[PDB]
Amino acid sequence: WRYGGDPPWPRVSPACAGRFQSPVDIRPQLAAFSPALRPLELLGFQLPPLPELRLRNNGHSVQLTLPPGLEMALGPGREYRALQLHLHWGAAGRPGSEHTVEGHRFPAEIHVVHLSTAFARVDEALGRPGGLAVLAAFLEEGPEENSAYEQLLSRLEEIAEEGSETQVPGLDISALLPSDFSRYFQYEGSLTTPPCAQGVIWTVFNQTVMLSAKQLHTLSDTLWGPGDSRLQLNFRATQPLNGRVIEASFP
Ligand SMILES: NS(=O)(=O)c1ccc(-c2cn(-c3cccc4ccccc34)nn2)s1
Ligand SMILES: [Zn+2]
Repeated sequence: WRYGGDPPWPRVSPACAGRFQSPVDIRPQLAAFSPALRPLELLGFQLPPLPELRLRNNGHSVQLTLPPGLEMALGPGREYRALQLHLHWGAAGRPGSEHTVEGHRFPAEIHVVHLSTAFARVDEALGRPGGLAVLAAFLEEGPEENSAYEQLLSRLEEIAEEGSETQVPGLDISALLPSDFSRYFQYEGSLTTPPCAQGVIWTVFNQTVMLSAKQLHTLSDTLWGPGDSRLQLNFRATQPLNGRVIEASFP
């Protein structure tokens, strides 16, 4: 499968034609305030430098493989383990976040993908309710170089070619996320690429993460994808809520 052309995704996976897909346009007036949504909790995200982690240009994103022992809870009894994180982005003067807010597309987006502790493997969790959970944050332009992001972004030249990878020292993985874990939207949807399985719990932070202009340019102008093409605009069009109500942890 690829962005911007064939094969049609429903042909690759029928779940890509499900009614309840991601990403979506968050319209926060239509979000439902839900006070049972408590602050997200993360354990083990502050990693030592060794052992190193694998960072891969997979042709459709840059993906960092996370080690065992990263625990995430969406709430009491809602427990997950982190598997990997990756990015979606646009191109020169074109934003490429997956989620939008009142139609606004942000420069880029981070996803940290998690497996429910009830499942040993992703393929057993696929399509099961709450089997997979993704934390999502928008990346915007700020004045300073983001030091946590610089650790990944400084290595993209090494993985410019589709299918290449490199090793990077462990870092504080939670430093790639906003510090505000209290304010977020949450809805049930799908993986945003094939196999587009449903049952995925999406949590989208209110607060954004700040990268420098240079960093955002590095992300969008360094990697190459399928064929002789730049890896850019690697986001799926927003999908209709189709009756789903997005919850918000705030009024
Ligand atoms: N953009 S996204 O976060 O929604 C996303 C899209 C696809 C993802 C994905 C695929 N994964 C898989 C990993 C390992 C084995 C798998 C086996 C079957 C299907 C997906 C698998 N895990 N996340 S995460
Ligand atoms: Zn993603």
